[PDB]
Amino acid sequence: GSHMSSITKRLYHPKVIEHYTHPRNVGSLDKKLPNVGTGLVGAPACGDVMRLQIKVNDSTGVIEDVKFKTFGCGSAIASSSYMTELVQGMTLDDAAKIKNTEIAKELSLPPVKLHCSMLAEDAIKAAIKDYKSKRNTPTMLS
Amino acid sequence: GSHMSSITKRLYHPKVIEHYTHPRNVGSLDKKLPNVGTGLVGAPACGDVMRLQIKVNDSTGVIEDVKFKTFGCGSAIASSSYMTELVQGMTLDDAAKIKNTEIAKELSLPPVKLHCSMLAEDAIKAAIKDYKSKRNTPTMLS
Amino acid sequence: GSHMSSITKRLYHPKVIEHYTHPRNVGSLDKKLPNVGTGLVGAPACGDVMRLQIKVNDSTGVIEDVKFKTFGCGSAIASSSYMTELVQGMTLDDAAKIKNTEIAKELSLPPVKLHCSMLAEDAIKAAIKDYKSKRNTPTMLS
Amino acid sequence: GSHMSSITKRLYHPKVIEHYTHPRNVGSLDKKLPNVGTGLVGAPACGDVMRLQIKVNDSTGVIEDVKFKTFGCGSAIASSSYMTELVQGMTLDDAAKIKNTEIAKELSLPPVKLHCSMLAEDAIKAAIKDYKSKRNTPTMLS
Amino acid sequence: GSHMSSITKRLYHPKVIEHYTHPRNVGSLDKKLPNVGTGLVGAPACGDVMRLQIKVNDSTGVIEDVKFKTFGCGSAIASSSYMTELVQGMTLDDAAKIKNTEIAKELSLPPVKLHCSMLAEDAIKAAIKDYKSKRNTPTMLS
Amino acid sequence: GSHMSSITKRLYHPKVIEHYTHPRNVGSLDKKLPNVGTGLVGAPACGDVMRLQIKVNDSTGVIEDVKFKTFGCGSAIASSSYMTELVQGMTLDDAAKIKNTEIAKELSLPPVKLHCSMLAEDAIKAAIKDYKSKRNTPTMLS
Amino acid sequence: GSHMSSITKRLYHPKVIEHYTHPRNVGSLDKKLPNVGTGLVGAPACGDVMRLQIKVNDSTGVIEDVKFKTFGCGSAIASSSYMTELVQGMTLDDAAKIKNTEIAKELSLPPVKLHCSMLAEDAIKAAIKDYKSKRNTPTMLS
Amino acid sequence: VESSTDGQVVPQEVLNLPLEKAHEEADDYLDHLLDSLEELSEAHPDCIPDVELSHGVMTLEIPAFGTYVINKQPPNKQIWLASPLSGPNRFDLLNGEWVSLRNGTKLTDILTEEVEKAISK
Amino acid sequence: VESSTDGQVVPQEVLNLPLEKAHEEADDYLDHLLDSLEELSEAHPDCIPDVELSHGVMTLEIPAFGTYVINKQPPNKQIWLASPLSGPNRFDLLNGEWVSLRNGTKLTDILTEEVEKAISK
Amino acid sequence: VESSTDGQVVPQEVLNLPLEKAHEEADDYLDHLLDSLEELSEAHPDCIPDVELSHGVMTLEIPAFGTYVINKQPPNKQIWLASPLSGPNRFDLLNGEWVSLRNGTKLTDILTEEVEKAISK
Amino acid sequence: VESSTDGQVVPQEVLNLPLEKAHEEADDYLDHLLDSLEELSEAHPDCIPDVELSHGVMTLEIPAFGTYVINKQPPNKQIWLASPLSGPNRFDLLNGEWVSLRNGTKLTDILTEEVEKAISK
Amino acid sequence: VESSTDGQVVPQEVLNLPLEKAHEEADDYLDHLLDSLEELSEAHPDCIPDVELSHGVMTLEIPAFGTYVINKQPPNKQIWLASPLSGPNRFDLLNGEWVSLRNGTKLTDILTEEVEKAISK
Amino acid sequence: VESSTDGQVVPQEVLNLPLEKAHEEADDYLDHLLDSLEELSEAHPDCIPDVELSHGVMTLEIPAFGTYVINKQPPNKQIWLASPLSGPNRFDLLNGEWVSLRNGTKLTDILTEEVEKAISK
Amino acid sequence: VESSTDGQVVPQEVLNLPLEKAHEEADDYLDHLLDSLEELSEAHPDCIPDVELSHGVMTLEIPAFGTYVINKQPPNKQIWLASPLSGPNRFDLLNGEWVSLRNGTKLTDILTEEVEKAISK
Amino acid sequence: VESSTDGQVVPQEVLNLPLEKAHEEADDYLDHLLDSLEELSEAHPDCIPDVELSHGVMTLEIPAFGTYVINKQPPNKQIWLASPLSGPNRFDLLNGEWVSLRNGTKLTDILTEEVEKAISK
Repeated sequence: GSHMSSITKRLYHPKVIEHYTHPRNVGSLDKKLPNVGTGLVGAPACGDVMRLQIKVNDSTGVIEDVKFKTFGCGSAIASSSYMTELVQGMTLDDAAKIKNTEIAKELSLPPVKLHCSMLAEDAIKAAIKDYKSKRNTPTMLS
Repeated sequence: GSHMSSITKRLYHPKVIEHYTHPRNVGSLDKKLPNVGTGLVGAPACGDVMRLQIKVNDSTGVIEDVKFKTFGCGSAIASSSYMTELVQGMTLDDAAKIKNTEIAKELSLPPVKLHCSMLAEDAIKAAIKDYKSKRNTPTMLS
Repeated sequence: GSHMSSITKRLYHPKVIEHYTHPRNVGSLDKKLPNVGTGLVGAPACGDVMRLQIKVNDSTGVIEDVKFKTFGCGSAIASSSYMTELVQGMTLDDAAKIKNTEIAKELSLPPVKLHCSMLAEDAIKAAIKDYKSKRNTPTMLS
Repeated sequence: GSHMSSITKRLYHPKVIEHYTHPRNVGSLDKKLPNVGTGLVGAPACGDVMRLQIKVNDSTGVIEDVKFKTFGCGSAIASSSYMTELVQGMTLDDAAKIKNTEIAKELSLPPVKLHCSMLAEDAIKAAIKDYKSKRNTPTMLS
Repeated sequence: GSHMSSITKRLYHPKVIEHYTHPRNVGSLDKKLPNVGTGLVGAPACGDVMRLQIKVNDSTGVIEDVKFKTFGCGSAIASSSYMTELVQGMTLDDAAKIKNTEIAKELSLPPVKLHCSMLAEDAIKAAIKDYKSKRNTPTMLS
Repeated sequence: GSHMSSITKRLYHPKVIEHYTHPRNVGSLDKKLPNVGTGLVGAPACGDVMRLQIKVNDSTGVIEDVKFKTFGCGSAIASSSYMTELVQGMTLDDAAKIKNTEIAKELSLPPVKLHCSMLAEDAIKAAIKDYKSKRNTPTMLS
Repeated sequence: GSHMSSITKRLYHPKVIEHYTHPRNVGSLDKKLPNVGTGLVGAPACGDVMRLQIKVNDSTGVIEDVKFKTFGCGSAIASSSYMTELVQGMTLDDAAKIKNTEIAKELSLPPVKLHCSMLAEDAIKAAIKDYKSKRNTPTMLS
Repeated sequence: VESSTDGQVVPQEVLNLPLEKAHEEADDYLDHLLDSLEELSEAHPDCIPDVELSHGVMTLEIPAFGTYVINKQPPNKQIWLASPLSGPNRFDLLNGEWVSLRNGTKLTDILTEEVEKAISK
Repeated sequence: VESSTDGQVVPQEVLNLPLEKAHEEADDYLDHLLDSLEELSEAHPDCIPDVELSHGVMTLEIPAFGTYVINKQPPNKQIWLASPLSGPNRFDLLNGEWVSLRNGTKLTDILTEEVEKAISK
Repeated sequence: VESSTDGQVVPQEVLNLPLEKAHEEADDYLDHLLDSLEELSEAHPDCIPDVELSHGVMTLEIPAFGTYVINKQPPNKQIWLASPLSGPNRFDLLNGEWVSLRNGTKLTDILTEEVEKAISK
Repeated sequence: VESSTDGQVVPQEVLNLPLEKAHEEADDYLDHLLDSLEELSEAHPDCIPDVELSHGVMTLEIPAFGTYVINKQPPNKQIWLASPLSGPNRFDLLNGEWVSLRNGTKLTDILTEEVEKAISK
Repeated sequence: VESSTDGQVVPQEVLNLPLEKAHEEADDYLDHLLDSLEELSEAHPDCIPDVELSHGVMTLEIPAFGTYVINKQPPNKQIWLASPLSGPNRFDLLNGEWVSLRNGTKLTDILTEEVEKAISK
Repeated sequence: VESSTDGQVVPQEVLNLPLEKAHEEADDYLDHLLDSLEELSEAHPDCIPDVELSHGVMTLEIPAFGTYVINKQPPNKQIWLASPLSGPNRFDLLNGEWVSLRNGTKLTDILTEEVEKAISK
Repeated sequence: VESSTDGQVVPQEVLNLPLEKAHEEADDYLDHLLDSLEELSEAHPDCIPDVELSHGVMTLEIPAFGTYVINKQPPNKQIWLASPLSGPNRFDLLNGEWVSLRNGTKLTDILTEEVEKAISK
Repeated sequence: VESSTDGQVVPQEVLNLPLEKAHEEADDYLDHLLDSLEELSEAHPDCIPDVELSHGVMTLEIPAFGTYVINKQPPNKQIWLASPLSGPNRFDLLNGEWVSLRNGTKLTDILTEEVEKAISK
């Protein structure tokens, strides 16, 4: 991150623009036997399974596109959006970076018990650590 | 804590809306031998009489409704609103989270003394200390 | 507290005055389903019962009256008379504010036996360990 | 704990004997304003429903009996048994000791795995803290 | 400091003797365009008025006589007595020693409230600070 | 200053408006042997002369009217406005706060000593110290 | 420092206004045996030259104007504008002030080496390390 | 009651009996107070401009209302408070809320209700 | 009521409700700790008139009926106490009262009772 | 309650009056927090393997179903905890027993149940 | 003055007589020293930015028209202020507000005046 | 008083003119106020609390009513005292009397009033 | 980067190839952690108006959700981290970036997202 | 990761995907590093007679079939190890799990294999 | 001029003649650096991360790109400065600006540039 700085940044939000870019749940990846992770997580209290499939270049390692789905709770859409903005245009040493902590205090309220609609980073931690296994790089997995 | 989040939230003031929604000076409570307090207080010198009667559920221990009466001072109306917004819809942990200096330094210009223009913290504390003795729990009473 | 102040309170003994006010084993209370305590203790050494039943207002949380009884031991009469001076006209946070060790070394004169003449405070720790349960708040009981 | 002491302890538990003492889930209670708690919990992802209803002597502050139901999971049967065993013949404060991580990590096995196959504690914390709310004391609850 | 010497200074209270010497409300003062203050207190619920008029010599600067009145509660008589004992025989600097706290711990019985007979400090600080504006020396005023 | 809060001080100050509202070249004062001061300060070559006169009530001691004039520099009109806000509503002690350095380096801009356009504080320090000799209170003047 | 006070001064581009003031690549200077520096630096990445030439008074030692040429990158032009804001209207101790690390991390995202666009301050460091010598004082250089 | 999740408990199994709030953990109840203020003090240009938040000190910044600096008293006890008009207070944890040893009040919303009263006047 | 002053409230005809007992809280129940060592005793016809105040160690002197010794515990917990007939204790405030936090028996009103029961035995 | 009585009850007037729990004031809580870890600790053909006792530390040991390791908090406050699934806790005594700053839980009898729940599976 | 009362200056017979104001008195000069000092710090696109209290070090920041950062005096006294236009300034309250221990000027509203005298010019 | 000639003065030509009380400051303050509180002391049935001077700092007994334990403020200032209702103050001299720095009130003979109004009510 | 090359002495042929940011020197990472985190964390009427700067701690300060405080472990190991949302994290580096040792995860530009998700919710 | 979730990452739409073995940190070393240094110590007449940990340290105490003592090294390094047949290592965690920085080995399962290879022979 | 005179050199007859003044030298002006960036701070729409004063020692930084922490060199010299793009270096006064001991550069007016060039790009 770097100060450009946009002063109209706050008024808008990247998440809508990111959603707009791909019609519809389409991404970009390279094809070889080492292949992209496929990731989902289900919270029964959220009532939906959030599907975060990374589509990653295999010759630069850079995540070109990672798409999300969300259903049920309307509070988990925002969480999944911010788990695709952050890791796009980043490597897998900057997408193995991401923490659950990011979205684990944004629907706060008191997060005495971790809300289900903050489990949208587990969707992509079942994709990028299911990437490390299928890409043939696990150790950061463990 | 709390969020909405909206930039127009503070444009309006919550207190007038809250007072307006409820119609008028009637709450919900359970009926049993332990019973809800009453919160009479009066100052004939400064002319302000109030009455913060809590109406509290006795089977959940959650303040459902509490309303104020404000006579005399016209600038004490909106200082009796913090003893009918934090308390309403919240627990008996939120019964005591107020001060008399919370609402008596604002008109001020802090002097040596204070002012008895608003006595709304005292009013609900004549009712939650009458609901620690009628409720039958004197642990935090004194 | 409130005092004259003069040492005339030490010229006459307070216990006599206390005994005089409402003899014997009669008080004032609020009649409701969570009922006032019953305070008893017994020693088979001198075959005596000390009865310190508290009769408590159940809407202000103040002990209106507690009247002692003492049998056998003639030096235990004075021992049970200061478990009635303090707790009357005061809260239930001031009812439990006294230890048995308060009265169990006042005839000391370090001996080998503390006798069954100083068991009085265990008769009002049988009254508040019966009242706080009935009152329905054993928070300060245990 | 308590120095009973069993030096002949192997792999048996008297928890089963305790549960039977009175057929589930009925026990004994006093009748007045502190009406006993009813506690339920369910898992939609493990299928286990556990119903823990304490039955308490209101005038002594001591839980006479509590028994459990267990459906779904067979490993949640053991979890409920300890919670019920511990708190009989004991004070409400002695039933506020228990932690959900008493039964949560004592199932299986690394901190990585956690299941909904043990929610027994939650159900008795919807019965001992739903009791406190009806008992008109919130000072042991919070 | 104080010498007689006897211990009968507490046997008979100072206040009676002070009142007896030069009653009331008359005093002694010099005449010039700078002129003595007049102090009052109010409240009709309590009913209190404490008319503290200093009469101050302008050739020594010493308060020769400051006499009190009391209306309302009979406990404000005593309060204003020691506000007419410490301030006499001294200048305006050392007649501003007085703290409300002097007389506000003596009708206590500590409360979180304050009485209308804990105002005798303010009674004579409506006279000596009305003689730091009319004496044209606001140095000691603030 | 005070809480309002006013963040609309944007090229606006109500000080000029306040001077306009009250007269100029007299104010409020009481006729008695203590009498109001008069202030002057001037630089002949620069041609700037500011006549700040306090007209002070001699029975409350509070400056209710503070006159200002400015001649010569037009950047000194602004300087005089700060000797016509703070001083009002206060006694001499709370109107002797200001320093020459308060306004002097707020004129400009380059290091250490500035110009001589401002003289505003000096003008009213020839007026309040000529009301500490005519008011008859030496101690403040030194 | 800087006082106007306007904080919307840098909301709009400074550089445009600065460029607008002196049309076009003509500055003001004096000439004697000391004579103005000449300063260029290549950048064949852009395929062009950034030529920063100070035009300096030789009787006051104040940089009257500094005149610059920039081609190629549109961000290179705005890296040669802050080496012409600060230095103008100030001495040669403000021409020795400037750092080459000032403009070399503004585009970035702090790098470890200057980019082609960044090298603007290298052309004014080819203008002060040639002017100092010609001016006959290499003292400030080192 | 400690877990790592909310959900897979009470899925409408019981819903007619609610339950009083949990308090996990000790220093999480210093985050709840923070949270309330940002849409009860800011996101508007009217009135109150800032509430400073410092490192190892939590402050409340209101112009004339007064400021509250949360202090610590000498090691033996933790957290000290001094109000601009209420006098000295001290706070010790109960079940994980910070509870005053005065009237049993909690500063979770004492220093949140002054903040939105700033907006009013 | 954390102001600890609240004049022109309840002139006593609009009360008829429980009245809160003072909280200051740093020294409020050090005026309830003793309440008969300036209101009673000292040069009275009965025994034990001695009183001592250090700089925060103040107790009634009643050796026969047993004295308490106010001490401070090593940094981690505040205050240390010693009782002859029940061993050492650890004390902290609860609402302003000076009490062990393991029980509800204060030493606050114990020393009030024992000075005027020293007349009897 | 620091009654310090060694009986002098049971003639059946106080044996029809409930007696809950009388405070330690420091001793009892430590006990029973190790009296199932000194009665099922080891030395049986089946039971938990071992609990190692330590000086100035106290633990429960179970092979992998986790435990609560008791520690101390730096001077200002006392007690510190770490566990495999309960995370960090601290504790204060304020309900007559060791009160968790998570939700008020007391660990005196939790360890007792975990020992024989590690005998279950 | 140590009136320390809630109201009871308002019955209107002493509301027309003079009495002390703004002396409550140990935190008063951090409420009238910050009265509108930090009020103009944000929530305008004009005015003046960033003027704020740090960890309890109150400062004055203005673009280039002066500086005041509170300082301490050399040992045997505390609290010092400095002006580049009059050098050494010594401070400590004397009978109320801040009063120089150098002479008798007060910085109580000097800081506030200069925030908005940097908007005038 | 730096004249130090009290006795050789006042024979009716300066005894009809006002003369201020002597100040040393410290010796005089100890001579006067400490034994003005001892004149009240024991040998009467009108009760007393006694006078104390624990480490050369006045620590006058105020057991039943109020807390006015006088202490010294840490280096760079003298005297730390705290009123139980109007808050703390710092005491320094101004004319040989001890006059507060935050409100300009003394305590020179107020303590004498306190003791003998604690037995009037 | 060790090379100290981020060329223009290249036609950017080298650049096309995957190349990842690396911080050199040891002051560089400060302007990549607080460059990204503080960028929307000061003055606007949309929320969040100020950040504090301190000695020995340099983190984001947002009073919208609480904060993370970077601590330091006693000499034997450098840096520490703790959160009441994920326990005592513990801290060092491994790529010249801030690398928490919980799982090797960075937090260089993660907390950036919680400044612009303070607007969203 | 940095988690705070262990529940609702298991209903079998993410546990049909590999659910990785996490290592972290103050929640996975306390008993999962002590999973055989007390498991096969006691509660049986068979096995190996002992492996026991120290008080405030952990040690492997297999009778003469090697040993491990966790050691420390002077400040600049935290924690150290030694192995009989290869000299001293150095031990530090970096991903939660302890890892030698001398060659890369984790002693998580070194002290598990050896324990039951000593039952074998 | 080193007599601190810059008045009476300004009526124009010597103001035209070259004179240079900007010297602080330290004690004694901070308007040329600390709060030269206060104008360029935050109130207005442009994003700036910090200018805010710390604990009373100037440690001026721009956490965006220009971290140049103002520090003191260890005793025997004064002033130390950091740089993100060229590492730390020692610095000392030469004319009351903080001057590079490498060859002389002054960050006095440079950091002023960087703040308003960090919103331009």
